[PDB]
Amino acid sequence: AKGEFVRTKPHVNVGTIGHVDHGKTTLTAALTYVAAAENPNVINTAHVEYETAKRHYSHVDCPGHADYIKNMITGAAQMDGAILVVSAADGPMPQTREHILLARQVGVPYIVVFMNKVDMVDDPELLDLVEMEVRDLLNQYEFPGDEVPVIRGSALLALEQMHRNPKTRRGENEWVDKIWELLDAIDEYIPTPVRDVDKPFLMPVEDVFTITGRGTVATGRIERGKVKVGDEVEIVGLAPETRRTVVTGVEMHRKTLQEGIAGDNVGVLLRGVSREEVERGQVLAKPGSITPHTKFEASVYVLKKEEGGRHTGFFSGYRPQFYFRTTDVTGVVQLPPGVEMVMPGDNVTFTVELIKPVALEEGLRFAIREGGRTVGAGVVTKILE
Amino acid sequence: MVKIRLARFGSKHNPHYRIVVTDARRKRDGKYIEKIGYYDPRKTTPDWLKVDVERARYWLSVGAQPTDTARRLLRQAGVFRQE
Amino acid sequence: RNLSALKRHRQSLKRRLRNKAKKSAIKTLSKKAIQLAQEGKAEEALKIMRKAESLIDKAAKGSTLHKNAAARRKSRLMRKVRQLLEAAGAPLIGGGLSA
Amino acid sequence: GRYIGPVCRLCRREGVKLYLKGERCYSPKCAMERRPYPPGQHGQKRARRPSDYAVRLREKQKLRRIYGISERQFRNLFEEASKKKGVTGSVFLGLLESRLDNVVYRLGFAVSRRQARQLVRHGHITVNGRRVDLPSYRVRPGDEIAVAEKSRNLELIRQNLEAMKGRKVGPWLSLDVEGMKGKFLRLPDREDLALPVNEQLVIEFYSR
RNA sequence: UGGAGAGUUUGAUCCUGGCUCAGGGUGAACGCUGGCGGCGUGCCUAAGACAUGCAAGUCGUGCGGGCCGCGGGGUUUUACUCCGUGGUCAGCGGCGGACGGGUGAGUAACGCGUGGGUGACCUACCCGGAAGAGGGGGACAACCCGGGGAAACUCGGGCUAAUCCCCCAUGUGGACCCGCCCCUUGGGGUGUGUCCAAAGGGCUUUGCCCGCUUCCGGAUGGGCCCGCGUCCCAUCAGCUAGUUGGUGGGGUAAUGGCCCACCAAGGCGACGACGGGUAGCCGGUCUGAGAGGAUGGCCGGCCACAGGGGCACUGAGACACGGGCCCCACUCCUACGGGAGGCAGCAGUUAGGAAUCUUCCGCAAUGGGCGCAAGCCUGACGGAGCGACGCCGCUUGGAGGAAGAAGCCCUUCGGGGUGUAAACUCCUGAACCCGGGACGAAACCCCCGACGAGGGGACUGACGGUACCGGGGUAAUAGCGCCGGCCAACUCCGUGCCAGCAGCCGCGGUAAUACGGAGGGCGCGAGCGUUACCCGGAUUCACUGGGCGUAAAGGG
RNA sequence: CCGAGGGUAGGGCCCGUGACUGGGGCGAAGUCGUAACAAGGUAGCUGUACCGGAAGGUGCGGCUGGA
RNA sequence: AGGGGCGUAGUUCAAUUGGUAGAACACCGGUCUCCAAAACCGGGUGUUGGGAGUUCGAGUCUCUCCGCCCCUGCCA
Ligand SMILES: C/C=C\C=C\[C@@H]1O[C@](O)([C@H](CC)C(=O)NC/C=C/C=C(\C)[C@@H](OC)[C@@H](C)[C@@H]2O[C@H](/C=C/C=C/C=C(\C)C(=O)c3c(O)cc[nH]c3=O)[C@H](O)[C@@H]2O)[C@H](O)[C@H](O)C1(C)C
Ligand SMILES: Nc1nc2c(ncn2[C@@H]2O[C@H](COP(=O)(O)OP(=O)(O)O)[C@@H](O)[C@H]2O)c(=O)[nH]1
Ligand SMILES: [Zn+2]
Repeated sequence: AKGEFVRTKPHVNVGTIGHVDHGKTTLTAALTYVAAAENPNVINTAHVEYETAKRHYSHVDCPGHADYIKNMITGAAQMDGAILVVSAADGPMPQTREHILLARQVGVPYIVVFMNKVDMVDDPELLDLVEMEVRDLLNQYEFPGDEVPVIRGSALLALEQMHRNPKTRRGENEWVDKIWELLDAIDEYIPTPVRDVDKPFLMPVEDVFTITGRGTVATGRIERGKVKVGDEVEIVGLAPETRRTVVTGVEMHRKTLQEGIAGDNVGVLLRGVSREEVERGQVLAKPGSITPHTKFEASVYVLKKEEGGRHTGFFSGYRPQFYFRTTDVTGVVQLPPGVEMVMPGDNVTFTVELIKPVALEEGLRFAIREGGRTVGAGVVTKILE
Repeated sequence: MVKIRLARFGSKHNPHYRIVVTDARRKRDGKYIEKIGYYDPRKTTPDWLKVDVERARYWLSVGAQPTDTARRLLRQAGVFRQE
Repeated sequence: RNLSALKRHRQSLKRRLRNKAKKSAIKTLSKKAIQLAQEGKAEEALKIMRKAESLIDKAAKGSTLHKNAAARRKSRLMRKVRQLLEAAGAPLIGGGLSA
Repeated sequence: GRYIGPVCRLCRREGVKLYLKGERCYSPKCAMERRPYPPGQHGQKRARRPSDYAVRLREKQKLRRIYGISERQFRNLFEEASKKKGVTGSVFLGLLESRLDNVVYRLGFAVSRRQARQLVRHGHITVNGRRVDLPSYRVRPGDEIAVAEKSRNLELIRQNLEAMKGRKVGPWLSLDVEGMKGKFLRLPDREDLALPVNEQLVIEFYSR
């Protein structure tokens, strides 16, 4: 009573973004019903999907809203492209800029804009004046805002005629079709980056589950390489020691996966491990590839105020939070002597010791945040300890 | 009934059996009414099979059902060769 | 969800009736016998008692009684009756109890 | 495992010179021949009258160090030595002599015990036909120990088998220097083993 | 064939006496560290709760059908689908699911151990012996059809077969009542009366193979009973009405107050009754000079239990681990009237806990159930996996190499030490590479000979392309403890009753073999320490093997 | 008829806990005395009784483990 | 994962009017001593949990982060 999962169509995962109560989460709860009428036969991020007749997709609908950044982020990096939902009411608002800003600090490429809440008083020069503001906004942020497939429509209205009949096709209802313009919008534009399978392996942990009868399962997106059933793996990150285990199971969206390739969002049942031994941040790789390290001499470029960063500067002994793969830590900082003058916009290198061991490998990227804003990004260099 | 089988002794990858007359309902290596021989299926010793007779035949002359391999070995030791 | 075994419960119920009846028969017939042997009806006494005895040993045929269970039920009859008649009656029908 | 470390260091310490190196530990320099005293920063100072305990330890260690056996096997062999009928002193010594690698060294072949071990660990040695690689193999009566055929032309087996012309093997072991054989005629005796070890003490060490 | 003692009461002594250490052991756990293999071995706690899958079935040569693929048209067509072969879904009958596998909750008791008793008993299949297997009759499934229901399924009408059921006969024999004889608790013989048997199935066909019926005997496995033995509290001392005995019944395979009427007034207890606590018992295991003490995990024997509890039905055997009925608590489904469920089987989850594993592969072997057989089923079992949890084997190299590098450490500044240790030179080749590559498996079965004895033939390997063998082949891991005495092993610095150590004695208040670091040393080594618990040492509960004037100890 | 379980009621045994209270042990350098140890400055000890901040005092009898 | 809390000397508790932060009892430093205890003199000894932020100054007011407590989440 489980069912296998067979590969055919390429795999790509994406997520929604916008200002709190707007369009996402419900747009999601619709784009799904569409790709479900013909196939397949039949406060916390919600990993789902849909299979258009053209490609396989894994949708990450981070609850959004403020306070939910630490969670917001860990999901943004997991995607190749995002669906910027915007409403016809208040239009582009605070947390609509905020989510977009983050998207451009996570490397998230391409953005698909879908205007929702259009079913509210059709203002002539509005659904045409809204797109204006938007595009301008995506530009105040350097995004390619000027080639984004902007489609409109009251997503949900495409659902009333779905939540009463799970057999609605295309064409009918200028809404439940209206949502195929956003599909042929992601089908196009937003590429399909190459996921390398010639590398060791690595799966940053996002969430952890205790599946009854089977044990702990680690969900995550693949960094590289591949992992099938019966492969030895190591859990690098947090914990006092790096424990080794054998992958006893792999699945793609609650469906048996026969072999995981990079880019895939897969759950991993590790042989003999407690829900208390695994946790976000830490990664799962091949015994031998990469290890744990508390100190490093990474190259960093402290953002400029005029772009979010600090507008003052820190003195050696500043404790910020660094974001690796899927989590965030903390760490004291030591300057390379005399350099006790690292202020805004500057670009240098120094020492940092996280008070929690985490997988570091020299060549890995990260960000730095303190006081509610990305104060700086960078990459790591050879480890000290 | 009261069979005539083999109980596995020796150790892992080293068989060595004991030709025994146990009540069929016991466990293979459980207790047993009597012993009448042994059998080292790997030969490794010039005497990998040795069995009593006057007693083998006794149980045979009283309703003791030998087994496929058991009966084989019995035979091979001239148990049924009536002359 | 299930297996053979059931085939055994059904038979169970059947055989249950099969001798449940044969049983309560020997019973009502054993009663009637004495219920007369103490009356004086020596004649029509050793008559049913002769039937009883049948039904007893007959039940023994199958999984209903067997051995002494049937043998015993017999004595406590040819003893219960014989010792009920010699209380002023004399064994008429030499059909059943031994002269 | 079988120690592995400075040895002409025990040559010293135990105070009774030893040759666990063979060639050199036989020259005008067994280490002893230049520091007949214990190692360490001290090594050469007033020695307290050794505790009745210390004495036995020293006697055991002496004996055991002579072979290279680990404490585990040693004691082990000693316990076995106990049950067996007869005097433990004699018996236990005998059993110490049967050790293949030991016979290997007690019979030319290897210059040192530590080298008689590597020979058996590598196969070069053989017994009654089939070769044995266990140093702990326990040699019995009438078993000759021949070298192998792939070794016979080895730069080592030469010289070491060469020092065999003239020299005579123990009174309980013969030898075909040409066709590398040599049997184990019978278990060695207390006397034959001219060993600087007071067995009865070593025994007493295992009482308490 | 077997016995070792030390530290510590004092200024000192002798004695008494306690505490502590050195030795073994463990289903272990914790710390540091960790290479290989073999054989072992792994929920000791919550008998807590559990998702999945799998742990018991098989026979068509017992019997009648459904259904699909096909000899080939029955009639001359697709209508009697008759017939024929192997299949196939359930049904009916049968044998087995009462063994094997789990667990130790309960139990201080004939539960167990040991020795016996049964004239007081049972025992399926297996053996040897005796005699039979003849007339007859009938039902309910399955299936057709109608019906209520969400489901699981249930009800009604009607065919129908048997190795299903029933009636008569035959009586070798057997059971029962009464008489008699032997005998002695109900055993064995006998006579009159009564009562009781049974199935046909497959071929190769007046004969065989498989079954059937009754009796006798053998086996094996059991029931019941009895003597002796089996933990702590006496601050538990008296307990007892089905209680103790009787008579006649019920009951049972069978003894018995087992259960019941009626009668008698008993029965048990310091030789420890009753009560409380704890606990499954044993072979054995650990320790011990022994006598003993401790223990009862893995294996084997017995017992008991199957979520908690009661009860029967079937049956040779169960009051039945994966059968049934009911109450209860908790799990889930529900179309809200009723439904399904029990991992102390195997592998796995979770909780608890200092802590205890793989949702693995194979019926190849051994064993098992059913089968004429082929063969099917079998997490019993055979194996592989994981953890140094234990034991055993093995490796991290061997041989050369200075009145002796460096660095570190001491130093009476000359030197001493780590040290043949290194580097360095020859040197064998753990791993790993290529090729070869098992034993475990010879029977059932087939042919010859009669299917008997004996002789020949064929299939069959989960572990595994593993072990093992040949050829190739690089120097390739070291740690943990301890160094005042007991107890093997000493120097510098730092510290200054601080920080800390500590099994006992005790170390630390500015020169500390006792703290912490260093150098060096000692022990052992893939291990080494720690904690817990048992024996020893403890003749310290003294039978072996002690004591009481003043040390504890003579009762006023 | 018996009967699991469920009730109502009263006993017994064990454990947990309670304001407050009794004494006990232990705890580098607190307070008051001075009982005992040398006729320990009134020989001590003791059973008992009365009394007293406290050790203790006294009475009656006893012991020598007091001259 | 997301709320709401508490963190001040050595420990128990104040300044919550935006002002280098104090009381008590400890402890420490001399003196006396071998060293302490007493006794006499003399000392705030504090990462105000971390780090940043507004600012003339933040213990008090912003944000972020660490540990602990509480409520509520989580079957690939
Ligand atoms: C940020 C959290 C986690 C990051 C994780 C890691 O980041 C990365 O290390 C990444 C590597 C480059 C990284 O270091 N990111 C770290 C950093 C990266 C920064 C990059 C790119 C920039 O360039 C300077 C880029 C955004 C840039 O800014 C501009 C935006 C300015 C906005 C001003 C704010 C405005 C108006 C505003 O209303 C506003 C607001 O937004 C927030 C709050 N209140 C406000 O009122 C413009 O949009 C440009 O595009 C990798 O991606 C890793 O793989 C990762 C994903 C794991
Ligand atoms: N009128 C209108 N209502 C919408 C639209 N999209 C969502 N809704 C409504 O907005 C509310 C839900 O917001 P939600 O989908 O949770 O947006 P999120 O907060 O971004 O996840 C509900 O009332 C939806 O029916 C739309 O495009 N037009
Ligand atoms: Zn030497």
